[PDB]
Amino acid sequence: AVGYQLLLRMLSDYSLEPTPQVLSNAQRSYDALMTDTLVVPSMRRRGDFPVGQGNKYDVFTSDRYYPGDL
Amino acid sequence: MAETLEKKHERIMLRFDRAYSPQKEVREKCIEATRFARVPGGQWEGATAAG
Repeated sequence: AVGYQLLLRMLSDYSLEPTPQVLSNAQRSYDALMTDTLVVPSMRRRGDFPVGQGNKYDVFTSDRYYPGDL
Repeated sequence: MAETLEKKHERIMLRFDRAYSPQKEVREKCIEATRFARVPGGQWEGATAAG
């Protein structure tokens, strides 16, 4: 992946036009890199959203509302 | 003829075990229903801590 990106960024020094096969290989390598690196977040609760009576707060849980912060 | 109390007590213990063994799921369901209907947090019992 690094080599293909460097080749694409450097061919202009020697004034050469990349070929579709090289472009496709670079795209595949970059996609592999980036799907390895991918992380997705989770949308946490708002903070004023109430928690129900089923959780049995004040005994099992201290707060009656979601903190929803760092 | 169970002259001693140490001989009378284990008979009572076995009788209690015999009486307790069969009638365990009926009282199970009765206690579950009462707790479900009256405890303010009982409708979600069995999964109170989950996430």
